[PDB]
Amino acid sequence: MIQRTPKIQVYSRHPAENGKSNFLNCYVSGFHPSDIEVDLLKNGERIEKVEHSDLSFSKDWSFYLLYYTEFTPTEKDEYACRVNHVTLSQPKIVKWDRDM
Amino acid sequence: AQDIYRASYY
Amino acid sequence: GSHSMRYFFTSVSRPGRGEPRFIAVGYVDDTQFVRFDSDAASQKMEPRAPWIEQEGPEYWDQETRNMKAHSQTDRANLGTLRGYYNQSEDGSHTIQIMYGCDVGPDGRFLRGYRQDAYDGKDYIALNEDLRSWTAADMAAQITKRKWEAVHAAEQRRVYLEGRCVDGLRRYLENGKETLQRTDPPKTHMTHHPISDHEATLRCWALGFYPAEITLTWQRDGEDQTQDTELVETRPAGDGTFQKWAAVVVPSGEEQRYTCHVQHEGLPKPLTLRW
Repeated sequence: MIQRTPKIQVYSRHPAENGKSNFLNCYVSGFHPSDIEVDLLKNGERIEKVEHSDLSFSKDWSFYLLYYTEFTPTEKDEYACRVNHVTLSQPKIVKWDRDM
Repeated sequence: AQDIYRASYY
Repeated sequence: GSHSMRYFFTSVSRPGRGEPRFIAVGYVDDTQFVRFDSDAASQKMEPRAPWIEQEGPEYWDQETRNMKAHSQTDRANLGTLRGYYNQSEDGSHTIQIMYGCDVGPDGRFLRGYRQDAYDGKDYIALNEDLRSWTAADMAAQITKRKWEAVHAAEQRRVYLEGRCVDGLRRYLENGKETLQRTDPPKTHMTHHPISDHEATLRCWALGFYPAEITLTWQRDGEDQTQDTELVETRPAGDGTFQKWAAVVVPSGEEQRYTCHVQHEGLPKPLTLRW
């Protein structure tokens, strides 16, 4: 059995603007197997009302999933995405950038 | 529409 | 132009925690439309598109059958493969099935697919001719020869040429406002200095469908493979997708690089500059 570590992208659904509703996205992909834990963060604290997409995979049989949350971007609050997976000894933290 | 999965045991 | 329908099935065995859990998903082109979760409460195939629920009760209790049967078949297959390589009942293993079909602009038939995988690695697949199969390992050879005995490729063929093209036709014309849509990528550039001598230009293409895309940075119109960075196309969380491409420019030379976006829901390929 071989295992693949997940790709991660942390991004807003629409171009950010302070005081305007956006939605925070963490996109993990290219991972195997499918058991993965994703939390999204406003200043280090776990956000609860985060849904996710339905489990699918690509041609190389590696899975992908998107987790999103309601959020209004400020300029003091900057959000993050934490992920744990069997390939990771420590959970990865990928903070959100306005322009990535 | 999906398949009438029937001849598909390993 | 052409269109697709794909069904992705993943069933992973939960040893100790009762029965295997089993997920399945349906896509038309890059647009999901149905869902089923073994851990779900409804225990019934649910809709995720707006056009698929105009199908009456003829259909939901139909596919729910077609796919609980597939679920138990995947369970027994998990056991069979557990025995096939002398593997231990303690481990958690996965089985995944992709199958579907393609149509042309006229709704013709060009291709059908069915591929199986055991723990991320390919197991058995049915070739483009819908006649023979390929076996990756030597256990997929026993599954293969057994399937040649009962002529399973002919049943996968009667499906792939039959109701897959019928369903794909019907869904293409039923979600006509939603499935033949596009979105000309809304593009915009970005400039971020790092040194007093270099900056980064990020060519942005947002809100586009289908996922197919091509971003290319050029210098004096010479294609640039050198100091670039290219994301994988990301779902924007609303049926449309995002992508960007960055390059590192010597300051004062920003206007020598050009981004070129090649989307097909778009008549002429773009060219952007600072």
